[PDB]
Amino acid sequence: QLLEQSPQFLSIQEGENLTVYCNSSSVFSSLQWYRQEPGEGPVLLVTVVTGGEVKKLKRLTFQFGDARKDSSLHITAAQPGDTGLYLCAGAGSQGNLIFGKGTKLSVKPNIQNPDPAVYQLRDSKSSDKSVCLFTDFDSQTNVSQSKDSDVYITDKTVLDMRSMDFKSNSAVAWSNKSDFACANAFNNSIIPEDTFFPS
Amino acid sequence: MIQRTPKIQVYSRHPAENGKSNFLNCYVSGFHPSDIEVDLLKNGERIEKVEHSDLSFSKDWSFYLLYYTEFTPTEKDEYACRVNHVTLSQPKIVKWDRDM
Amino acid sequence: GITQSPKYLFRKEGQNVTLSCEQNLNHDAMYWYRQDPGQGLRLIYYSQIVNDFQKGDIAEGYSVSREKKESFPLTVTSAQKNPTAFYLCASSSRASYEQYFGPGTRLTVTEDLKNVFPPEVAVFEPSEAEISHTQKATLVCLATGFYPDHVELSWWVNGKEVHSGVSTDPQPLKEQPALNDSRYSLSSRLRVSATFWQNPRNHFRCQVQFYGLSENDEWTQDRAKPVTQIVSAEAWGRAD
Amino acid sequence: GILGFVFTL
Amino acid sequence: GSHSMRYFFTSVSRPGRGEPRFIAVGYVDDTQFVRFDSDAASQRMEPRAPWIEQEGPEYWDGETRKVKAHSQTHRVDLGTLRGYYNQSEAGSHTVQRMYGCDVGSDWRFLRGYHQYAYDGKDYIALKEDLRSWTAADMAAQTTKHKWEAAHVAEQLRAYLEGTCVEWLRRYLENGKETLQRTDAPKTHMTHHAVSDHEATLRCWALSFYPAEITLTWQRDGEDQTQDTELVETRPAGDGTFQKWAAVVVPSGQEQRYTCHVQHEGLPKPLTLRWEP
Repeated sequence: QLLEQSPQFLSIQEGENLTVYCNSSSVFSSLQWYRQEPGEGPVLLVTVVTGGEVKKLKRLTFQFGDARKDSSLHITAAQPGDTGLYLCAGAGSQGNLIFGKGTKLSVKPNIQNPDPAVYQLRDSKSSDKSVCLFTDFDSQTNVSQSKDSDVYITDKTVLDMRSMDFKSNSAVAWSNKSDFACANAFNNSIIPEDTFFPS
Repeated sequence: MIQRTPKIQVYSRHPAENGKSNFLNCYVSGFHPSDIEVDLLKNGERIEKVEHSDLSFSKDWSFYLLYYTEFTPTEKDEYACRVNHVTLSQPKIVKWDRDM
Repeated sequence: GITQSPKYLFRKEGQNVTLSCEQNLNHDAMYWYRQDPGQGLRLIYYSQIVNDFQKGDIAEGYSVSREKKESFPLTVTSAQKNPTAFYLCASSSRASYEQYFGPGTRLTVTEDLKNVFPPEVAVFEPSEAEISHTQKATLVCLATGFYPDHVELSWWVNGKEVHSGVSTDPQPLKEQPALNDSRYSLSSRLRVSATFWQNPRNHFRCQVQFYGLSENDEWTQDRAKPVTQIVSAEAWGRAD
Repeated sequence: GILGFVFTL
Repeated sequence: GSHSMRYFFTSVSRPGRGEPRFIAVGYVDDTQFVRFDSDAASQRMEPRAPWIEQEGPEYWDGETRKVKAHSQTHRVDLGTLRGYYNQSEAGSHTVQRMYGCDVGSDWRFLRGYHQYAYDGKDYIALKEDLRSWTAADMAAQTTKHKWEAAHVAEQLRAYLEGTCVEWLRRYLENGKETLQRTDAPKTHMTHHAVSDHEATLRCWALSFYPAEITLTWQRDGEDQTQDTELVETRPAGDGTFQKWAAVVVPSGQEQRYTCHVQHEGLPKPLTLRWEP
């Protein structure tokens, strides 16, 4: 027995509708779906049994193929709480579950007014010492990693100001190196031509 | 609790002929529980080279077994099966009838 | 429910260690999996019924037992030279039916206990340029120099924990990538309004819980022993 | 060949 | 003609403290081909026919592993049933289990089975639709509600219709020199007097394969069950079977009676009588 999942990766926008796939050559008597965040226990979402059955949970809609050889998972108006690894599994003849290798989903916020900028922040309880902050760019901008082993660049993360109803991407870079300037920190990535670099 | 006494039959593998090697069998069947004692006897005495089949059951759940030994029939020799079970008050003898 | 403890475990190379798994769900079957970073689940060993177990797909250098319905312990022996991983236990009512997973355990195996280090923690204040350009103010926390990467970061405003306006990096960075047991760095951001940051009555704090050495372990070094401990840094609002 | 999965009454 | 595969499991408890015993046997039609016994030395599934001996070590290791799992399941089941029925730990109790498949002349799926007994009597059975259960009483209703919620019937139906039928076709080809054979009975008649108005005739069938046979008495017209004593088909021990049918008739009319033999090894059904 073998289950194959497709696509391996999907990265889309807040409010999009999407479908992900699970396939076999052989028939399963019961099939499950799970959602996992990294460093955490997978959460069981559904068990399906009857060929052709449809089930709904929250924003999710699950379908079992009529011959019982495949299943699909559909999200309506996807939201950043849907981000994660989605795994299908089925009853095995030797007393276990057969697992697929998964589909990893990211759902991205819509940035209504992008304002790409790099700023410098000072250490609070210290002289010297500082970080560089690339913030307010759109969700299609790629942040590369450094050509230097002496410079540290993070991936981007998303932050949510819930009472003001506002979201933003940011990356962080720092170094001990003595010539290091926020002006040249992000030189390795494709960066917006109109990025604000304070005078 | 549903108990059942064994059916008992004694016979030979091939038609009996005098001085020709052969096998003596005791078929026990239709009994419950499975605990059962079976001896084959020659002129009233236990035969000590007896084998049996693996424990199996019928459509209706009752048990069956085949006990057997190699033998050579003669004119004066008498043969039998001796059986005990939880449903019997004392063991029970059935005799080999050579037209059978 | 189904429980694993502890959340984080840490050992020297060559040391046999046993991981716990208990459930009072009344289930007959139990399963163990290992998972590497950005990878899928891999079946190690399983048990369809009390007093019986059987091998999964990657069983070499591990063992199990099942003397009781409630419990299914896993021993990582001087296994393969691949023991560092995320370990997950699961249970089902009968074998082949839907599984319920425990919360998980992170195990890290080290070359040497002299490689263990606690984090240092620093807060960086919001730039002036951001404030006038956006009327917003982003603080950044850095935790650096820790091994193993077994940490939990939180932000505190006026004595209370916050989750609004926060994002923490999903994974740490290795400081020396060429080195097998490299130390790690991690960043977080907190973003407030400019009027909130300019209030000198507002107090902000970055806190990191580290999991490190025990009272069992020796320490014969000249530096303080890298035990489980909390490390903080703070700031107060500033007017203009 | 016999069943590869088992279950209690 | 038609063919079948069956497995039979017996599990028995003892007083105390004393450990329970477990036996499993397997059959293709009427020919036993494997066994397992918890009281025996090997602790392995073992061969009982010469054609199964041509399976290699992967086959033997997999049957052994699967049967030990079976055996620990029914160990738990014995304690569960003594709880459902409010019994004590001083007695001896019995659970039995049978499952398997039938095929036709074409060697294609025909029927499937999976059922249990406790202390002699029916406990729970899968129906012929392979979708629903028959529970015999209040305790077995608890077993039914538990197997419905965990979807046991759906996984069993896949085995019985597919896997089971594939093992059987493989065994029929490998065992062709003996499994495919059909042996016609060698027949005869015996006569003993009891008194002066009645005497016993007895119709004999020997050395046939398979076990399935019909022996019926008639006089002028058709069937009668008046002292029509018949004994259960019994094994000869060399892989063939034997049977007899006997009636006690009014002495003098010992020529109006005819014995009838129906077997699939016979080109044409047999009618025979006693000659003076």
